[PDB]
Amino acid sequence: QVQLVQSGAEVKKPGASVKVSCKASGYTFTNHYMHWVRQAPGQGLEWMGIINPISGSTSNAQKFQGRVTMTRDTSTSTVYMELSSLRSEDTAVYYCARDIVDAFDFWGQGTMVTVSSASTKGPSVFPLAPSGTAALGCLVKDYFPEPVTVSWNSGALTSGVHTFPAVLQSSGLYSLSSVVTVPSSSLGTQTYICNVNHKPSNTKVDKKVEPKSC
Amino acid sequence: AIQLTQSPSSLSASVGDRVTITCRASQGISSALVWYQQKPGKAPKLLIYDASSLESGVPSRFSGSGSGTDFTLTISSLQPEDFATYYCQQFNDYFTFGPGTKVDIKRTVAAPSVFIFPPSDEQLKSGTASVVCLLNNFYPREAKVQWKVDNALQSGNSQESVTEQDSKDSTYSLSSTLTLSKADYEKHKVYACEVTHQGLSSPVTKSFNR
Repeated sequence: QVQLVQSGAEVKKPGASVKVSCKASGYTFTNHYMHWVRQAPGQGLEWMGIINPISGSTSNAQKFQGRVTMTRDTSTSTVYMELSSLRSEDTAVYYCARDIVDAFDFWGQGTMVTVSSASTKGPSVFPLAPSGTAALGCLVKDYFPEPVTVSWNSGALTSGVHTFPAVLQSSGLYSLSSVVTVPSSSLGTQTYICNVNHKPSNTKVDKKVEPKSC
Repeated sequence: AIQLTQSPSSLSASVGDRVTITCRASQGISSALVWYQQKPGKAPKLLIYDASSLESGVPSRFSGSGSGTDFTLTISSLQPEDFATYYCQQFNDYFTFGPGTKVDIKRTVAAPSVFIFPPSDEQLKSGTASVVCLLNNFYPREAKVQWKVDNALQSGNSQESVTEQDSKDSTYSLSSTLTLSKADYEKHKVYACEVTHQGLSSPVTKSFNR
């Protein structure tokens, strides 16, 4: 019945700082070192450092020297990770984890930190026009922050849909595609509309996708 | 500095299979080796520590063995909840992790169905061109997309995204997006995506002429 509860997702500009919290409950806080580990989207795990809850003594990976500050508050059984001068490379899920001396046995739920020069922006939606079975889709380009939702035909079309995970572009904006496979014989008559919603920018786009006329 | 490697990078398995995955250290680490399981969107979960001690609450089908530079994790008879990525970790001195082994649901090889999409006129009016290549409903996950523009290999200007394995047919799909400036797009004629996969005897090309 141990729980490590972390603070919510953060969106930050390059050069800014972020402070992530990790509140421990269900055990004696001072009995265990606490560590921080991060994981870039789709990638592996990277240790950041360790803090002693009794003394506050801390060490970190050399990569983070001068940029990471780890602190603890025994009154609230909370540990903090502050990472300053953020850059794109810091975009990751950050986890706190409890040391058991041979392992990490409980981890927080993670905190996503997104570092981007971008600000709130709704997407542009472009057709992936159909060239048996045909593929068509919508390219949902240049929005920030996550998430967008995509449905087809207002939710009436679900079979054969694949909505891909978003990718963060070098511009700091996200992009993703949603595709569906349908019968070629349906292309003349059945309307296919992708419904894109980006709540952070209050942007709703309903894009009809049709064969390109030549 | 200690580096951990893991093999295989990906393993196809079925319910009921005995599964063994391996972790190797660049120098001796001497029993201080941990195994974690991770599922999408969740934190890692502890399975084994001291390279052979099964943590309480973890099912007995899991076990680990090893010392020095070589370690294994075995699942004696895989169950549906065991499809996941597995990481090893040295529990000493930078606490480094191996790169993970994903265990996914085996099915027969399925070659991708490949589709290419030119940029829309609407997008081109704004100054950028996205060319999309879709690899649909394939298995195993390993696949390679190469972009060629007027027969020249493209590097540094594409990004890939992959779905999670489909619960109904056990396949993956993948999108690759090539980004060019409008001027660069208009300078060239032949746009090709070339796909390699276990199910293909040789690379398959889908292309269009701008």
